[PDB]
Amino acid sequence: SVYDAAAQLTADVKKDLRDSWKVIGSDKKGNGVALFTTLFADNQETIGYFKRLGDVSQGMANDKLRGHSITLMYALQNFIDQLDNPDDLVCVVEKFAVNHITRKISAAEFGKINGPIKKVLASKNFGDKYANAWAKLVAVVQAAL
Amino acid sequence: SVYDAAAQLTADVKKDLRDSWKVIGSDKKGNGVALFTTLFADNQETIGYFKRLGDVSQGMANDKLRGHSITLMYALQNFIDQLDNPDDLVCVVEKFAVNHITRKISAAEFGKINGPIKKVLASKNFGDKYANAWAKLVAVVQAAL
Ligand code: HEM
Ligand code: HEM
Repeated sequence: SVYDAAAQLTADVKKDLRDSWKVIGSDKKGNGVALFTTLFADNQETIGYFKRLGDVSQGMANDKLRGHSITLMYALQNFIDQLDNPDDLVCVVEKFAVNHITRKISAAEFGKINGPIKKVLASKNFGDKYANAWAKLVAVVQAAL
Repeated sequence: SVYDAAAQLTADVKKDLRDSWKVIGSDKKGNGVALFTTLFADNQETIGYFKRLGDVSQGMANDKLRGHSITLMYALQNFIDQLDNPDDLVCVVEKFAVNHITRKISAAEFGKINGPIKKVLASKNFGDKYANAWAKLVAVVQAAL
């Protein structure tokens, strides 16, 4: 359950999420676009869900892709800001899941974002410890799908 | 059309938006719920779009309503952060409009949020000067609906 998954966010996991977000969230446009372009590069099968975005290979030059990428980063900002209160984190995650459930995005499908997150983290000198912390946060969302 | 509306965001307007957001955005849960519940209080008919939230009369205690209210504030955070780059502001506004267009929310309907914003600003001692600046930001979104 989402309530059980949220309880897995221990003290050090929360701390590692904040420390890495301080850097990653500093450039939402740049890191947001890097995150999603990596998703399409490593998992081309997911491109089908983004027909509305057009030619995603254009990257930053694609206004729709840039708009989506910047916006995605504010969902992550929301999650990080709610780490202090489990009740608020859960209600924001459930709210976030609504549209993804309607698009038939499964937990397994959503989990494909872990790879891209690990790579972006590594590009900023944040290793496995941080990738694992982020996988824990992603797992809270997966529990809601 | 959206670019034209964005042109109304003059230097002075952006300054008032940033200055008032420094306060309003410091308590996203509190002010987001105040904003949302005021919308329902002044325009009861808007509740028709929120059947999924359940018993909205519960206010803050309603987890779904609270989740939506907090999340709403990050869309505004996004807009405020993109004020200095029209190209980015426009793409984030158009991205934001997609789901609202699908919900058949007209520009006129969306404009009903102006009253609630004026009241929330006033509760923090921000006068008409600030309410007018916010109405101009809302107008950018209206141009995309
Ligand atoms: C860290 C992970 C992710 C975050 C933070 C995220 C965030 C968002 C946000 C904020 C929106 C806009 C609001 C909405 O329409 O729900 C959105 C839209 C969307 N997301 Fe997610 N998402 C993530 C991963 C994914 C994945 C892995 C898929 C599918 C494989 C997915 C598919 C979609 C689609 C198709 C849209 C609509 C795009 C459009 O037409 O503009 N998302 N997502
Ligand atoms: C400045 C004001 C507003 C902001 C910043 C805002 C923001 C948001 C955000 C970020 C979402 C989640 C993503 C999505 O599904 O699109 C959302 C959902 C929604 N918004 Fe807007 N919105 C605003 C005003 C309105 C108004 C005036 C209406 C209708 C009278 C409206 C109706 C909806 C509905 C029905 C949902 C889905 C709620 C749910 O089932 O969870 N929004 N809005």
